[PDB]
Amino acid sequence: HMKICITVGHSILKSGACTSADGVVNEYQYNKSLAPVLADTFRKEGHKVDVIICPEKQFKTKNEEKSYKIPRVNSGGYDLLIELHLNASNGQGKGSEVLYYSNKGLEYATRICDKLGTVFKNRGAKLDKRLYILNSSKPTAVLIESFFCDNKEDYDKAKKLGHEGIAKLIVEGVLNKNIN
Ligand SMILES: [Zn+2]
Repeated sequence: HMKICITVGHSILKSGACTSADGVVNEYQYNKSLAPVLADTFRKEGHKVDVIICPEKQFKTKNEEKSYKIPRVNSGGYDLLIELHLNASNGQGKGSEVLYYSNKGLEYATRICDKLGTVFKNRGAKLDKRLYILNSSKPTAVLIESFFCDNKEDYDKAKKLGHEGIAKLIVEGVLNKNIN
């Protein structure tokens, strides 16, 4: 029914430096693992999905993440873009949060937040027009901050749910239905 693009946030630079947040779990690595599970969960409901992950040990700087992602996002004729992130603060911040650009994006964001909110703290959908992944993407886009990578309790919940458990909540939210 929908053609969906899933980008994984951040990358591993040529230096070996990872550009993501890092805490009790590495953000990039977690989302590299989640992305294909999320895609398959969408696919089970009949949607088509492309997963976009930056090449590893190719980029000189983080600036190449935009240059890599944007043309591919914009050449695929997608109905929806989702970029997967994990949040971070000082260890005390926790919960789920979805960033959006438009009123259409807000609809998706709120439902995703409510679904994740069944397990994590619902921090709410938040408008951010400054992010390139949102302001330079043709399709409606949302940036999902599923939980905090520097909060033990959040990550313990995630490992309890599993990738499939997190995926199901995101998919139910985006699709506005119950999968069970
Ligand atoms: Zn991130």
